[PDB]
Amino acid sequence: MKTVLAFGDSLTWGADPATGLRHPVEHRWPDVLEAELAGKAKVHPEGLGGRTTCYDDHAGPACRNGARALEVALSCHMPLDLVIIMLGTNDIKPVHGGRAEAAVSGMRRLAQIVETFIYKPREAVPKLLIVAPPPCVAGPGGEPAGGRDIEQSMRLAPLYRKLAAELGHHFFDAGSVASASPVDGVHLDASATAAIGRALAAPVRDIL
Amino acid sequence: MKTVLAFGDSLTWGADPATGLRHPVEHRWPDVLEAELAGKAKVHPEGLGGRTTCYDDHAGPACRNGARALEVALSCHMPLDLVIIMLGTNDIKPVHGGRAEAAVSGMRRLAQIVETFIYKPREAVPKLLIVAPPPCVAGPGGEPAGGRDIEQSMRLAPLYRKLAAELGHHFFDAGSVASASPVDGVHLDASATAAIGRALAAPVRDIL
Amino acid sequence: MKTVLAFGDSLTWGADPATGLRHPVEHRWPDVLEAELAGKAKVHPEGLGGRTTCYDDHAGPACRNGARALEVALSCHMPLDLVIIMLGTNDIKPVHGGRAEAAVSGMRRLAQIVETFIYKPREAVPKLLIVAPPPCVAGPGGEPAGGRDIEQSMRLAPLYRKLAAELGHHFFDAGSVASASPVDGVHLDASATAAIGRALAAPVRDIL
Amino acid sequence: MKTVLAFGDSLTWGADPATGLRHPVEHRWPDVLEAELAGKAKVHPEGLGGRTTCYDDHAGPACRNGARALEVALSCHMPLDLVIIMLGTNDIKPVHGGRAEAAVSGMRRLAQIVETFIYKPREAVPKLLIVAPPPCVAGPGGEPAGGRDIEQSMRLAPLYRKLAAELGHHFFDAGSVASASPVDGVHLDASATAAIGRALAAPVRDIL
Amino acid sequence: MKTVLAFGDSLTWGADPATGLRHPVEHRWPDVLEAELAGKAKVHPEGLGGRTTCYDDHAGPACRNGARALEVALSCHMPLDLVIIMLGTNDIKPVHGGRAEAAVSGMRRLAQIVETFIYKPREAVPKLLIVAPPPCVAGPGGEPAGGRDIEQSMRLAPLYRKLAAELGHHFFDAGSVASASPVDGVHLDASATAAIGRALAAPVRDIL
Amino acid sequence: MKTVLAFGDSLTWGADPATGLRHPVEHRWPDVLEAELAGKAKVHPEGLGGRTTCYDDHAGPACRNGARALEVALSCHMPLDLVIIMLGTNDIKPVHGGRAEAAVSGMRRLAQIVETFIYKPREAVPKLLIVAPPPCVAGPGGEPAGGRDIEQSMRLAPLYRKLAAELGHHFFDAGSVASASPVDGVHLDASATAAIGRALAAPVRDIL
Ligand SMILES: [Cl-]
Ligand SMILES: [Cl-]
Ligand SMILES: [Cl-]
Ligand SMILES: [Cl-]
Ligand SMILES: [Cl-]
Ligand SMILES: [Cl-]
Ligand SMILES: [Cl-]
Ligand SMILES: [Cl-]
Ligand SMILES: [Cl-]
Ligand SMILES: [Cl-]
Ligand SMILES: [Cl-]
Ligand SMILES: [Cl-]
Ligand SMILES: [Cl-]
Ligand SMILES: [Cl-]
Ligand SMILES: [Cl-]
Ligand SMILES: [Cl-]
Ligand SMILES: [Cl-]
Ligand SMILES: [Cl-]
Ligand SMILES: [Cl-]
Ligand SMILES: [Cl-]
Ligand SMILES: [Cl-]
Ligand SMILES: [Cl-]
Ligand SMILES: [Cl-]
Ligand SMILES: [Cl-]
Ligand SMILES: [Cl-]
Ligand SMILES: [Cl-]
Ligand SMILES: [Cl-]
Ligand SMILES: [Cl-]
Ligand SMILES: [Cl-]
Ligand SMILES: [Cl-]
Ligand SMILES: [Cl-]
Ligand SMILES: [Cl-]
Ligand SMILES: [Cl-]
Ligand SMILES: [Cl-]
Ligand SMILES: [Cl-]
Ligand SMILES: [Cl-]
Ligand SMILES: [Cl-]
Ligand SMILES: [Cl-]
Ligand SMILES: [Cl-]
Ligand SMILES: [Cl-]
Ligand SMILES: [Cl-]
Ligand SMILES: [Cl-]
Ligand SMILES: [Cl-]
Ligand SMILES: [Cl-]
Ligand SMILES: [Zn+2]
Ligand SMILES: [Zn+2]
Repeated sequence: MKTVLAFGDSLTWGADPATGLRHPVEHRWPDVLEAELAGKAKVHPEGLGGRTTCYDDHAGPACRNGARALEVALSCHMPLDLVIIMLGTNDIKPVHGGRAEAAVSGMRRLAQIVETFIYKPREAVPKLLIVAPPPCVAGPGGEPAGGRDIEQSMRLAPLYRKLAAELGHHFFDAGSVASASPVDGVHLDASATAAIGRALAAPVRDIL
Repeated sequence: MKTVLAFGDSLTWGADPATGLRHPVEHRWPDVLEAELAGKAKVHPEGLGGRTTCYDDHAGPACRNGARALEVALSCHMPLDLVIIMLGTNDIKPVHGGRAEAAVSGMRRLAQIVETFIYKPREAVPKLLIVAPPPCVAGPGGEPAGGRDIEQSMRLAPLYRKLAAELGHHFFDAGSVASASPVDGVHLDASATAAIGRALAAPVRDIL
Repeated sequence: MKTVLAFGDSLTWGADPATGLRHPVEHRWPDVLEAELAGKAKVHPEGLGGRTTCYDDHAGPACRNGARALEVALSCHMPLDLVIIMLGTNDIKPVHGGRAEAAVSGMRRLAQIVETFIYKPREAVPKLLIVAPPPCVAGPGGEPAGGRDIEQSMRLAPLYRKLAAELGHHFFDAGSVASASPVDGVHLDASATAAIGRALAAPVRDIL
Repeated sequence: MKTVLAFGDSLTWGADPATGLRHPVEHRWPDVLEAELAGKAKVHPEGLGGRTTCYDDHAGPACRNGARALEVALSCHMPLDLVIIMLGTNDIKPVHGGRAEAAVSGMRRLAQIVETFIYKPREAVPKLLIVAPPPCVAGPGGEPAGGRDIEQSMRLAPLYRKLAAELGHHFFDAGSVASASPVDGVHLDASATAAIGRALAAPVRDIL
Repeated sequence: MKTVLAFGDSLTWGADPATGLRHPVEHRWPDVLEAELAGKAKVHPEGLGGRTTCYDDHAGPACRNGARALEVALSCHMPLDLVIIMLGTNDIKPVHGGRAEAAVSGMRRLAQIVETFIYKPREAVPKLLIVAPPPCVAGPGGEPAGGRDIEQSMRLAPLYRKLAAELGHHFFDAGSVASASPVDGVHLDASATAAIGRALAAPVRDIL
Repeated sequence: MKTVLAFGDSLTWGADPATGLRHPVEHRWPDVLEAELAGKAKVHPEGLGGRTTCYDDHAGPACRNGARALEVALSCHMPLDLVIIMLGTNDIKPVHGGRAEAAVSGMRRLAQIVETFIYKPREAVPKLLIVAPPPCVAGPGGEPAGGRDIEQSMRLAPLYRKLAAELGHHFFDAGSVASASPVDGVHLDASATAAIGRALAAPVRDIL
């Protein structure tokens, strides 16, 4: 069996837009992806609410710096055949600059980490699939939750695409199959979450 | 005798908008609060210039992360009957996002820290009073010192009020009794600082 | 299905004593434990080489502080029914003091973290099983690898037992079913590793 | 009126040897010192259980690095006439080397911090009194709690005295006043604690 | 012979605007400055791509916090006759607030660090030259690389000049010598870089 | 012209065992090495008092973690043909374990960092020379300064030699040409320091 790290934020954890509680496992994208691959791959879910690509954020009960946690994830789960990273939604929070630039820079740093990590064995370098999260939409007040800007979130797909092409990795736009909930303008309902896991099965087969 | 922690930033330290030097003790809000309580409470002042709710900031001579310092203050001064926190003014600096969202997320974290800290004895869980600082005002340039946004500072009161209600803690708006000085748009003169100490006496007495 | 976090160091990752490469998944204690529970529970493996209970160690490619990583693990995998922690082998390295005291202190800190974490939902507080790792034995040179002391490693079982009794959690001594390899005096061969996963099924059933 | 910072660990917080609960205020050394000074001085207590001179220690609920917390305490309480530091008891724990060298090196760093801090106003440089804590004694089992070495704890007085003379600051040996409790070999009962505050009045009065 | 520390970011390292590769040594400003000083001084280059004044930034392969690295550079190269700091270009990135206030606050902190550092010998306090980097210009797409704001970059000169006068140090506007390259709006070509080193000789000669 | 990084601690800075002040430039090993190479190499000295291989140590005025600083040195001075590292003397302080194991684990990490760093251009991967510092000697008390163990310092050469051979890098034992001074048991006098610079010329020439 191939092994896959599914690395992300609360969209990967599976936060309900209304309650903030976790979606049933049957609807979480990493579990869905694994079920879709039907015994080919084992998917290790590592979705942390508030996680950024590479920016400290102490507003939660656990460390939100994606790069530090990615290193731990790589060590815990190596050897890995594929790493999938869906991040950027928190990098466009005002505290982290409010713009897509910080998300693409951080994603480039995570790619370099995956590429150059000291794996056991050294030859076990995983492939990488960079996933753009679905863009934000108008929340109830007319804007997305957390002061995020819609137009900046919409820049993540083309910037991540261009980054993946530069670095020689794969890209998928989760916004092409799923939309943010209008309950908060940011998070995904169960249906949209499961549609991401289903949609990722195809590229994950091309890659593996 | 009740014990109270007064945890804040230079508004709590008592920074003179003019000199940047410290207000005399008689005009600092923690001391004024203690004097107004006429011997019923001991108030421990912990006001640090530049302190944020939960964001690292290395531009001063001392750690500005409110969450880390709060844990230290809770341990040094426990058992505490009440924690009063007045923070947010630095969270709206441009480097921390320039917006109120970061402040309220950080205040939620500080509230969680107060609730769940490992106290000696464990049952000594303090009550919590969340205080919105007075908003910034048009400074001598037409803008508050440090690039802070007046509009964003004015969102702290309503967002903190909702937060306090959600978590079942207490709220007071210091802007209801005091305004920032036009000298720099941010800090409080001696009578505005004393005004907060006096106004906090009523709710603190009710809470204790 | 119940959910279980399996939190540890390279003994939990499954390092081969000779090569340092990972044991086949069939022999890793978290996978074995899950297979033994036969659909009752899902076990999330989080075994990181070099991990300590609560001590920084920058000698590896990823963060080794168990407490910081435990917080991330709890957020990624909550709601959890049970956390199992097998740590201490690295806490008795000379750099961390060379003695069992540091391991028991750190384990107490991890227990407090599990108890008091801000879970979604708040009511989802997991049970805890504290696992003492098998003691070190004479490596090739007459002593265990890494300057570890045999007699100190042998203190982990009784100290962890007493800690678990104090805190009202469960305890298992992995040394009662598995022995360190003489190849390095510290790590576990595949057989000893799998015997730990098999042996844990019983207490894990009593607990769940 | 003069202001004094009383910076230490659980000996300064006032941990009861038997229970770990805080001594009553009238038996804590900072409070006793203030009462003896009879209105010459206000003393700000900053005693944190587990605090080291300058060493990270994550086994507690709050940061134990004395240097980082000292910077915070200076900023919160400046302008200060005098800083009193009683630390070293935790630096001789095995995790921090088990020896007195680390305590004296750390005290040097703390003295440097007090000397060179960016005070408001810049010329308000406090005087410094370096205090050797009372040496450990045999606890119930025959040695002090926490793996501490009696012989090493007895070196702090001579080493701190030489350090104080070298840097041109003041020294006081709290061990020449009171002794550690045999209840755990490390902490101070309420009358030993009060004795230290009383004995401190005279030299503090002279320094001020 | 005098010694000089040249502390900066990729403008000091010498990043070519088109390729990102290092300019040849004879076109790097520190080397050019040393050649012009004609044996009066040795200049130690410490230019790190991405370096901010005092802000953590984890998007690169090395620490970008200027304050922490400045302490290291002072210790490595002390005793120093003069410190030259050219920073600010990264502090105006959106992730760090997008504005000049953070650069000037950070420069103040760096100046404080140089003034108050524990030098060997203690009296070897270096002089300080604060350098405003050349302002950003429109890149190919119409604005500078990295989301930087031209208007904000133009504030560094007046703000640094006022800061330098306030603290009693020297100021030099590198922007009054050379301009950012329109290849990316931010970095300096080899002849602009050399021009800054040449222009620095005269004031450095006078300061020394 | 080749470029060489000379990365170390106060032995590399050139600490006078007597005064603690810096050796004249003519007697520092990096400068002596550069002079011996008679214009064929540029040697960048980066020696920091108290530096460890990879362990935080807050007892000085600057960060002592060798790994973090190495990343900074690699970025500031790349492209580099060769990195020379002489570290270990501080890793054997009691606070870091008092033993050679920590030093060799940290040297492995530093070697990994040199190998895998994101260089500009990526193909500019330096060669590596690992240098064992001269062992500690009986100081004026009969023991080396700082509680260091002579026996443990003597293990650095054989452990580093094996490490270098395993990783396919170069090794030199500075103890083969120099001894620590009996003045403090730890530091090197001016002729011992120069002796290392001269002896390193042969292998450095062969490596380049
Ligand atoms: Cl950050
Ligand atoms: Cl974080
Ligand atoms: Cl795994
Ligand atoms: Cl935000
Ligand atoms: Cl790939
Ligand atoms: Cl595109
Ligand atoms: Cl494809
Ligand atoms: Cl006050
Ligand atoms: Cl932060
Ligand atoms: Cl901070
Ligand atoms: Cl108190
Ligand atoms: Cl409350
Ligand atoms: Cl206004
Ligand atoms: Cl630690
Ligand atoms: Cl760590
Ligand atoms: Cl999970
Ligand atoms: Cl070790
Ligand atoms: Cl339990
Ligand atoms: Cl027992
Ligand atoms: Cl049982
Ligand atoms: Cl007290
Ligand atoms: Cl430390
Ligand atoms: Cl700490
Ligand atoms: Cl105060
Ligand atoms: Cl310990
Ligand atoms: Cl030490
Ligand atoms: Cl010392
Ligand atoms: Cl003094
Ligand atoms: Cl005085
Ligand atoms: Cl240069
Ligand atoms: Cl920061
Ligand atoms: Cl950084
Ligand atoms: Cl130098
Ligand atoms: Cl940015
Ligand atoms: Cl700012
Ligand atoms: Cl400023
Ligand atoms: Cl100057
Ligand atoms: Cl000069
Ligand atoms: Cl040199
Ligand atoms: Cl460390
Ligand atoms: Cl450090
Ligand atoms: Cl260079
Ligand atoms: Cl090599
Ligand atoms: Cl000897
Ligand atoms: Zn493909
Ligand atoms: Zn049971």
